[PDB]
Amino acid sequence: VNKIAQESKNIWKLQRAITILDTEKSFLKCMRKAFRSGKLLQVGFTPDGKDDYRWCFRVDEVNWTTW
Amino acid sequence: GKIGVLAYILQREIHEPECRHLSRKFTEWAYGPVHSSLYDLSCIDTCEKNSVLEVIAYSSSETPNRHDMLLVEPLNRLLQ
Amino acid sequence: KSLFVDSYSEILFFVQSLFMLVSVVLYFSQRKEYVASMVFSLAMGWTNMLYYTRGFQQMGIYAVMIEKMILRDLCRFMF
Amino acid sequence: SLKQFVNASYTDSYYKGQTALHIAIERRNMTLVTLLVENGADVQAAANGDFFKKTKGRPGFYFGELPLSLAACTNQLAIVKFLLQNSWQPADISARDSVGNTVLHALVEVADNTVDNTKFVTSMYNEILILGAKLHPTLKLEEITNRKGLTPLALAASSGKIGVLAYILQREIHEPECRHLSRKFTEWAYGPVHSSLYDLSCIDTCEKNSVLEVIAYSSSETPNRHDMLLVEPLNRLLQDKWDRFVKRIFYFNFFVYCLYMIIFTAAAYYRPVEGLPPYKLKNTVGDYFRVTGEILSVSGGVYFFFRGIQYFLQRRPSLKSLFVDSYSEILFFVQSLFMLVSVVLYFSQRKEYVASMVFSLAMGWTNMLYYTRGFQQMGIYAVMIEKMILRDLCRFMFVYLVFLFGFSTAVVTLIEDGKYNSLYSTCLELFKFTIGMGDLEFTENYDFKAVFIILLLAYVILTYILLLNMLIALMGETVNKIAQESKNIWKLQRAITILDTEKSFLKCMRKAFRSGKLLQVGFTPDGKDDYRWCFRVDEVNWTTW
Amino acid sequence: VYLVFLFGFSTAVVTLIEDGKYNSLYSTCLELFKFTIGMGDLEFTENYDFKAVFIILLLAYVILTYILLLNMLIALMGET
Ligand SMILES: CCCCCCCCCCCCC(=O)O[C@@H](COC(=O)CCC)COP(=O)(O)O[C@H]1[C@H](O)[C@@H](O)[C@@H](O)[C@@H](O)[C@@H]1O
Ligand SMILES: CCCCCCCCCCCCC(=O)O[C@@H](COC(=O)CCC)COP(=O)(O)O[C@H]1[C@H](O)[C@@H](O)[C@@H](O)[C@@H](O)[C@@H]1O
Ligand SMILES: CCCCCCCCCCCCCCCC(=O)O[C@H](COC(=O)CCCCCC)COP(=O)(O)OCCN
Ligand SMILES: CCCCCCCCCCCCCCCC(=O)O[C@H](COC(=O)CCCCCC)COP(=O)(O)OCCN
Repeated sequence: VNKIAQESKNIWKLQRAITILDTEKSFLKCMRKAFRSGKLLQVGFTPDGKDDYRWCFRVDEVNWTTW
Repeated sequence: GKIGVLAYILQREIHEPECRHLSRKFTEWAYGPVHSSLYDLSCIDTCEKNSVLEVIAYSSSETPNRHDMLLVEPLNRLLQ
Repeated sequence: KSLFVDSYSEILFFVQSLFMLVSVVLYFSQRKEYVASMVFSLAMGWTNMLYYTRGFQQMGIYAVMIEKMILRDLCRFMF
Repeated sequence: SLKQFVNASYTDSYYKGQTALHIAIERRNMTLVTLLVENGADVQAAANGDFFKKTKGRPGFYFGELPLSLAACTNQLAIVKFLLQNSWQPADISARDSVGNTVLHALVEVADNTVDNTKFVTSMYNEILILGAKLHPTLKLEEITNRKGLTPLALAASSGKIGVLAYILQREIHEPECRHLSRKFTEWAYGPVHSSLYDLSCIDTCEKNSVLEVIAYSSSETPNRHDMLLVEPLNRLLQDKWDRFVKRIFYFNFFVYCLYMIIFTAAAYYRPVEGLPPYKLKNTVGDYFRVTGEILSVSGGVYFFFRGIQYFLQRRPSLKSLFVDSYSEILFFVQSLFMLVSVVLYFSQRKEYVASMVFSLAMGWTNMLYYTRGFQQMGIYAVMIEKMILRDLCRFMFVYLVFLFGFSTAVVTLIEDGKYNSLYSTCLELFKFTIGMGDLEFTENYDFKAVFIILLLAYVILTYILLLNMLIALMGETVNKIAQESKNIWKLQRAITILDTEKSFLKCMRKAFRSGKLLQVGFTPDGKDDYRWCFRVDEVNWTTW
Repeated sequence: VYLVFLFGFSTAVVTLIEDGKYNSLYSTCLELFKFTIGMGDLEFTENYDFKAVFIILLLAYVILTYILLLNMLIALMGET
């Protein structure tokens, strides 16, 4: 028990991930709302003149260095 | 199970003209200490065949770092 | 090989169902031995409740620790 | 005209009030700030849109809504100085935002107890205090309260900003015309010895938000509530209060409760066995003692009942904090409830009062462990017992009770037309395995003996061999990780007892106010002399002669 | 701590017991002590009413001393 703390947490998170994937793969209702994170414009300038929307996921961060 | 390369790719940010589009992590806004990042999520959440989440989760148990790979930032936050 | 060293929960739920179906077959075969099958399913049915300790972090990690104790320490001890 | 142009600001409800000065400061552009101030920018424009509020469920950044507070909270000292002491439009250092937070309240709010953040927040706090002294010597910034009535110190204590609190309480400013801003002073120093003095204003006592009351009666969601009492003056001060005043009263309370529990035990032990209560009082010595004991027991029950209600009404826990914290109040209250229900059943002519009474009696004795606080080693031990119950016993009991019930149902299903043949009897019979009394052949009223023995061996291997030994292992892991946490929790418990005894005090005594009123500097900004009720701490240092 | 718990539950049990063989602090104290050494009877008497109350008390004692306190003692010795 002293040596499997982090290993146990990681295995639990993998078990929960498997549960999440199985739930979304079953879904029993043809629901599209399972597709999360929203479709945002990243650069708007690909190599050509087109704009790129890429379904990004937002993560807010705080840092008190590198102003 | 190449966790180093996976960690590199998923949060790749390329700061130069005509190579920004190769990034997978972007900064949308930053006010003061606060700043909001955007992770690409193409071929992570869903794709044709080999989603990163499906490939990790359904790995064959001989993969070296299969338990550790979900700690790579966007994947853990996305699963939560 | 991944069928046994991995996915214990799938095996356990499947084996519970196998005990149930063998119980049904014995029941309509006019054998009292269906009871022997049924109770095994019943016992397994309750221990499989631990599958749902995932979804709660503390109990989930606790259940993983139980699994690892079984597979390592209890096995060596029992030999 | 230019004043309307330069002071143009957003009107939408999200970025409301933001103007070019806010953007100039946010961008760390000194030139733009200077230019905007030159042209009549309003240095008091309040940015009060939803983006500039706490708003835990949305992104944002609270900084106190003012340009001075923005400059301070972004670690830009030069802009802070410029805004405070420019020629065209100096900023109002005492200004308050819509919440009532001044610049110092804002600096406390942006604290988050990381090392770099704590460093810059305390540095900016000190610089702002120095500047306020130089610009407004008669102004006492730290006494300004926000709309909740909290000063920056009380806000730091209630919010769990341990870094800022630790800075404030032992703040020492070595320069002329800013000495009075100190809260730690060095009185005399002979050799390596020197005797420092801590302020104790608004720590030991004040109108509303004493630091000790704020920390001790915190709402259990505060991040560092166990840790904040380790800040130097507070730990020494609580030890002083204990030793001088509270130890004797607490021992007296423990003695009285012990007498009450002895009397209750004696009265309950000699209860009469005739049917149909209440019982006629016999004209003999023993029965007079018995009924006196009954009255005293019920009196104590009513006592604890009303003290529990008083606790609830005074604190008003929000129905989740009511249960996850203050276990001792709940336990003593439940004891009193069992006593009162026993009284009702006694005078309702029901024998069930015995069932109530014994429960109270049992709880009463376990509640004696409440008094293990006030003794160091037993207090730590009781805290560890609490944490073992709350973590490891609870998780084990969930898993164990699932296994017990599952195998009990399997076994009782296999059994047919026997003595046991009931869920209760088989549950108890499998429970006996846990206490090392399992029969393993307790019945034969089945068919398929091999199934019965396989079930029992599986149950024993899963619960007795695996789960109990695993519980011992997990408790061993836990006790290794809660040493310091146990010390801090016990210190908080004793602090709670100290504050409760001082608030009760039963004699209108003023000696509870410790530390003595010393002339600290004798030179405030004006010619008056400052007496501060300081607390003396002697220290010895063999460096820095 | 153990002796506080032992005496408290002993007095509760002997109060609940009425006109029996045990019906005394000494006998009931010893009979609850037998739980500590793995010999607790757990139905050692019936000379009461409210068997639910009796068994609730004994299970509370068993949980608090046998399952909690002794195992906690082993953990503490490991720490020491
Ligand atoms: C008659 C009565 C018989 C009952 C006997 C059994 C009692 C316990 C029953 C508890 C039921 C819990 C459960 O359902 O199984 C537990 C483990 O149970 C055992 O250890 C049985 C040992 C034999 C976890 O199962 P899981 O599939 O999640 O395993 C993880 C994978 O997910 C993941 O991908 C990784 O590969 C990881 O390495 C895997 O571990
Ligand atoms: C039939 C028989 C039933 C008897 C059941 C009960 C047995 C225990 C008997 C032991 C008596 C000890 C006691 O009287 O209570 C103990 C807690 O016992 C339990 O945990 C019972 C769990 C359920 C201390 O309670 P305390 O008020 O100090 O709580 C702390 C706060 O004060 C502090 O501010 C902090 O917020 C901290 O987080 C809190 O923990
Ligand atoms: C870790 C602690 C474990 C506790 C184990 C139980 C012992 C604690 C009992 C203390 C409670 C009060 C004892 C009162 C003594 C008493 O008055 O009981 C006397 C017996 O005297 C003695 O054996 C002295 C016992 C010596 C005490 C050694 C610590 C006779 O009552 P009997 O029912 O036995 O005789 C009835 C015959 N018809
Ligand atoms: C740590 C877990 C250990 C488990 C210990 C065993 C108790 C678990 C029992 C749960 C199963 C459900 C019991 C159903 C109650 C019931 O209906 O049975 C009642 C008895 O009720 C009770 O004593 C309540 C017990 C108090 C509940 C304390 C948790 C009377 O049936 P008898 O066989 O005794 O009498 C028949 C004589 N002709």
